[PDB]
Amino acid sequence: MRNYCTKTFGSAFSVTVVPTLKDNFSYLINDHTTHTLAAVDVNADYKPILTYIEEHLTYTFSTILSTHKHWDHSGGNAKLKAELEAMNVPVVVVGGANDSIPAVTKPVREGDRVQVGDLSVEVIDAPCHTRGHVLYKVQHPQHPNDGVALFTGDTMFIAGIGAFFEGDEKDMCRAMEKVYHIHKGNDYALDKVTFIFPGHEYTSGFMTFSEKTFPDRASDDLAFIQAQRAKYAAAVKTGDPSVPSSLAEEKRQNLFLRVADPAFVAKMNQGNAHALMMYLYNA
Ligand SMILES: [Zn+2]
Ligand SMILES: [Zn+2]
Repeated sequence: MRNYCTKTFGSAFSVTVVPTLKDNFSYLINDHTTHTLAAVDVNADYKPILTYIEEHLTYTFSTILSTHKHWDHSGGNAKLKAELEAMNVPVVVVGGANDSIPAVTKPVREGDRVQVGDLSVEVIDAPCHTRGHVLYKVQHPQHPNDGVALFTGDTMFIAGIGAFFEGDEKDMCRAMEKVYHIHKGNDYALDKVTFIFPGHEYTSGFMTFSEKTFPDRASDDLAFIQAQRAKYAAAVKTGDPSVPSSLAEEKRQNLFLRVADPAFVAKMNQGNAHALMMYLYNA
């Protein structure tokens, strides 16, 4: 009952949301300018990626990117790569250097970039959920205003964050600060065209959390959270993914991300940012 959907960035590229396993998302990046394809977070249930390519889409399927080592995000790397070299390739497997990701051929660290066709894929270190978790920031260098796809794995969900399996609240605060300030260089102009593609369909539960926990009942952010919650629920009701949200939206509806805003930390009145993250996590 879970549907695909496609978010498109101008004429430059698109990202297809591919529901996999029970509540996972894998993604297919498609560079329109070179017809180059890349897959993100390929697990044991990878055939739906292939099914999508052979209904909807000569193309070059060059890259697999894994946000983190967990099997529901890396368990299809070796198998899809094999497929893939047999039908074409050279297939590059990108993963965080410190996560020892299955089948990785391009270990990456903060600031690294890899190309997918003409698209740039910039790497952000976000250790917490796993010690080597990364985020992938994807855009077209020649079409920067067409927007950005941000693959956040299990670090950040819509209105949520991942469990701290291999780290702590300080790690998560640091990750939220990195995400919050991605576009500081352009005075956050690109926030509204930066789209968040996370690891799982956990939106419902987190949006209920945001609605209950938002501290300021006089703000229209509450009305916004309520409207967004209903919108995501309706999507999920028809089988549509709740994802993506924009970074502009997350800055309103995601209380964990808002820990990166000193004014919000003050408003919550639960101590400093670390204390606040702990409160929200616990909570
Ligand atoms: Zn995980
Ligand atoms: Zn996961």
